[PDB]
Parts: sequence; C-alpha cells; structure tokens
Amino acid sequence: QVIEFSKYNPSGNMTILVHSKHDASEYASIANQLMAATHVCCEQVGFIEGNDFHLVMSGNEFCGNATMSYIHHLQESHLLKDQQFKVKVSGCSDLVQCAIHDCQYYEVQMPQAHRVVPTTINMGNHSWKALEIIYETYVHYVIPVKQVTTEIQHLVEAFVREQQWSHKYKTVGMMLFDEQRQFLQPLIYIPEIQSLIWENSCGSGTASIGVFNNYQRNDACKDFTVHQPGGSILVTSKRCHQLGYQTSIKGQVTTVATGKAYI
Amino acid sequence: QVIEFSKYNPSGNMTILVHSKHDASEYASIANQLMAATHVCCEQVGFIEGNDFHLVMSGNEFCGNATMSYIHHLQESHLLKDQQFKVKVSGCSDLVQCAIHDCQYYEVQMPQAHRVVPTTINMGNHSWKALEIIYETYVHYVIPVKQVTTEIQHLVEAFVREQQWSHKYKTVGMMLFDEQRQFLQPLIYIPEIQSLIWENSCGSGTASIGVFNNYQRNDACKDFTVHQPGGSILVTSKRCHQLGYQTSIKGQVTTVATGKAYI
Ligand SMILES: [Cl-]
Ligand SMILES: [Cl-]
Ligand SMILES: [Cl-]
Ligand SMILES: [Cl-]
Ligand SMILES: [Cl-]
Ligand SMILES: [Cl-]
Ligand SMILES: [Cs+]
Ligand SMILES: [Cs+]
Ligand SMILES: [Cs+]
Ligand SMILES: [Cs+]
Ligand SMILES: [Cs+]
Ligand SMILES: [Cs+]
Ligand SMILES: [Cs+]
Ligand SMILES: [Cs+]
Ligand SMILES: [Cs+]
Ligand SMILES: [Cs+]
Ligand SMILES: [Cs+]
Ligand SMILES: [Cs+]
Ligand SMILES: [Cs+]
Ligand SMILES: [Cs+]
Repeated sequence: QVIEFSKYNPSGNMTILVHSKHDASEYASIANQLMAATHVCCEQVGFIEGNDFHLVMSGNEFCGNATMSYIHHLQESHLLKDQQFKVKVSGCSDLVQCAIHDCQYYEVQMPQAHRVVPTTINMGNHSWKALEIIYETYVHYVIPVKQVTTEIQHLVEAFVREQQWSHKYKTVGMMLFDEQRQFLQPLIYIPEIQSLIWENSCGSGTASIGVFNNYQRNDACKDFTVHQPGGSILVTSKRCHQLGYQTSIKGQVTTVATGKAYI
Repeated sequence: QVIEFSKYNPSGNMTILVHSKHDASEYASIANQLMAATHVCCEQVGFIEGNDFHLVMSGNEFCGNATMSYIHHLQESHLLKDQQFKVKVSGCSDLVQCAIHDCQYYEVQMPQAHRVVPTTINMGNHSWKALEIIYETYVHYVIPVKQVTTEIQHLVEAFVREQQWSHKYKTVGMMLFDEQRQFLQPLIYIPEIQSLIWENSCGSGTASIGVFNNYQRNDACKDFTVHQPGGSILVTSKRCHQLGYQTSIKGQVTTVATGKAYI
C-alpha cells in the first residue's frame, strides 16, 4: 500500500499526517507500521479526512501537537491566511478552536481541566507539593522543582510504577516544572501498557502549566513560555467564572519531509 | 534546501540515500540534519553521485548495509536485471563487487580481514574465548556465548569503556555470537566519541562471523544465516590461500519511504 504522508517537528514530538484516503478500519494498522522505528518513525499519526477540516488520530484521541501540525499543513500547503477557525478532531465532542497567527504561530484550544487538587506526593525521603489536574480521560500532576535531576526522574518513575491509577486515566502525566527557568520535564505513563516516556515536548503538559499558573496566582496567563527538552510552547489560560478553565497552546512547526510511505 | 531521499530497512539498520545533487562540502551537514531523531531519522546516509555507480557515505567510510540499500534502489528504481557488477564506494581503494540475485537478495563484497588473533577476555569473574578480527580501520571481537543476557551485555559495555583502543580502529565491535542459534548481538563502540550502540543488525559484524566460521572449522561457508535483533543476513566467506579472507554478505532490503526532506 502507498501512503501519502508529511513528517513534522512541533518542538521535537514527531508527528506524521497522512494525506491519502483510507478506510478508518485500517488507521490503527497503517499508523502502527508508520510509527515503527524500522519505518518512517514518529510518536503520533493523524489522518486528514463546508465542514472541510477533519483530523482523525490513529488511536481516536485528541492530540494538540498533531492538531498544531495540521494547522501548519493548512497554512503551508493550502495557503490559509491568518485567521480564527474550527477543526473537527477525534476525541472531541465539539469542534476545536484553532488560529493561524502572524510569524507562523499556530494556536490550539486544549481540553478543559475539570478540577484541580493541591496534594503532596512522597518519593523517597522527601515530600513535594503538587497540583493534581483532572481531565475527562487523563490526569497531570504539576510538581514544582528547584531543578530537574536524574535522581528526581528515577523517583518519579518509581512513583508512577508503584501507584494504582483509575481506569478513567488513559495517561498519567508527571510534569516536573522549574518555575524560575519556566522549564517543563514531562513524563507520560500509560497504565494499560505500563510504559513510561520522558517526552521531548508535551502539548497537553504545557496546557497543564497554564492551569497551574491560574490556580497559583489567580492571574490569567497570555503567551507564557514553557521551555521543554525539544523546544518551547506558549500557553494562554484563564478561569472564566462558571465556564471554568479556558486553555490554549501556541507554537511553531517545521515540515521535515513529504512523500510516499510503503506498508 | 530540498533533499530528494529514500529511507530503507536492511534488517532494522535504517539507511537514507540522497538522490539530489549537492556539493561534497555539504554532505556532512545534510547527513547530520537528516539522521537526527527530530528529522527523517536514520543510522547512515549515503549520497548517490560508464563508471556510473558511485556511492559516497556522509563520513566517507564504507558501509555494507548502505551499499546493499543502493543495490536495492538500482534493482527497484532502475530495473537492473540479476547480474554481477561493481560499484565505487567511499572508503574503498578498489571498486566493490556487488550482485543482484533472484528473489531480491543483494550481495556485497566486505572489507578483507587482515588477520585474526585467538584471545581470551576477562569480564567480571569469568573469562571468555574470543577471536580478535583486525581490519584496516576497525577491529571486531567475536565472543561465543551460551546465550546473550543483560548481565553479559553490561559486562561487555564495561569492558569496551575500560579498555584503551588503538587510534587505527575508528570502531570497536563486540560480536556476541550464540553459535547453536546462529544469533549475533552486535555492540559497536566509537572510541573518539566514547559512544556505544547495540545495533539492530551489523553488516560488518555479519562478515566477521563468516571469518570466525572459516578460522574455527577451516571450512568455507556459503549463505550462512546470521540471525540478529533486526532480522537476518547471510555471509559467504572462504580463505583463498595467499589472497586471504574473501567475504561477502547477502540480504533483502525494503524501501519504507521516498520523497523530499527540508533542511
Ligand atoms: Cl472497512
Ligand atoms: Cl488515580
Ligand atoms: Cl513495559
Ligand atoms: Cl563547496
Ligand atoms: Cl587496540
Ligand atoms: Cl558519550
Ligand atoms: Cs469506508
Ligand atoms: Cs516510535
Ligand atoms: Cs502502575
Ligand atoms: Cs493514584
Ligand atoms: Cs492527553
Ligand atoms: Cs507573557
Ligand atoms: Cs513570552
Ligand atoms: Cs562541486
Ligand atoms: Cs539517529
Ligand atoms: Cs575507552
Ligand atoms: Cs585494547
Ligand atoms: Cs565498519
Ligand atoms: Cs548454508
Ligand atoms: Cs541458509
């Protein structure tokens, strides 16, 4: 099978978008073959399907970095001018608010944090204050740190591996945040497969820093820079009375490759 | 800059070939950008330049798996029939003997082992018989093992990191070989950058198993299957009186992708 694809770099979290048309029944198999290290290789695969913008993720979840890649493809390939628009994305009940801004910055509305719980977590001989941020299908812990260290990283791995996690949470994020350096070291745990990954960058993790800032200061944040291993992402977040948290991320994306993949 | 490229899977040791013409002065920079994990990503990059077959490796060394990828490209894209021919490859004084065989098997002549030294290496509380195989620009140790284990893998890492290596050897290979299972677990150490990689597969390591078989049995081997993590490679090796070791590897290659890369 020939697959028409583009590979993109949104802060080091490598994304493929598929341009060619396939049955949704094949997305799982196509994506699994493409993301392999012995193939094109990537972290996430999206399929590009009047209501003309539709992105379907191979797992059918919402992905901010893949949506951001899709916005970039629309600007780059379809020559869209700067504007505010909506996209249909798998994993979302409502259309997602997107924007193309000047200087090729792309803004994506992120899933609403339902509630927050200030907590402390015990790792080793130390306790850390953390903010538990609860979404419909995942949970992030924002853990302020003086500096990220391999010792702390080992402690965090042990913590996620030793804990029992609600089956509500498809992913468990441990977001180590150096507040002074505005630096995020994101860890993603997938309970079902008991696998951990220290991400180059994390759209959803960046969004969680915006909610953390809102809780911590009662201040909105606008274009707050979250530095990460793979680059940086901006977060805009405000609590809007009864409407709750309204959070978006903004970033740049580079196309690294386009052509045909063989599966 | 637009780079026209193909990505190939020769037993899991991912290779890119560049089709577009560039100044040799740029190969280093182009290859470094393409092989990055935040780009197309691969292990090795070759540039395809009457004496019409010329392959230039980004580091200017000879690569069996990249030559094997180039042979596959010639069969697939230029529709070459089964035949014996020669290719000019960087890192080689003489043209390299290549063949396209039936069922898309590709054979590549490998660098001549200059001499062998039966040795024992001490790792931990154990000694292992090994064959030191000396080439012009690298050395491989073939170490027969009952079974490959993480313990043995840690011991081998410690061994290469603790040793002093002649600057003659651009690479140091530790080739753990399960003789009964014909299974190779190849470790490549680069002294200059003090970096180790447990390869999915190793063309040069496969060639070393052929020399080991020749030394061990005084028998030629023909289409001897070397199983490796990424798949398998065949080795044909014989000692030819004063002409010394004559060794080739044979394998299949899959094209995974072709198109344009942006650097
Ligand atoms: Cl179907
Ligand atoms: Cl939980
Ligand atoms: Cl696991
Ligand atoms: Cl030049
Ligand atoms: Cl040495
Ligand atoms: Cl190192
Ligand atoms: Cs269909
Ligand atoms: Cs992957
Ligand atoms: Cs667990
Ligand atoms: Cs828990
Ligand atoms: Cs998520
Ligand atoms: Cs700001
Ligand atoms: Cs800023
Ligand atoms: Cs030139
Ligand atoms: Cs690489
Ligand atoms: Cs060393
Ligand atoms: Cs040595
Ligand atoms: Cs080599
Ligand atoms: Cs054989
Ligand atoms: Cs065989």
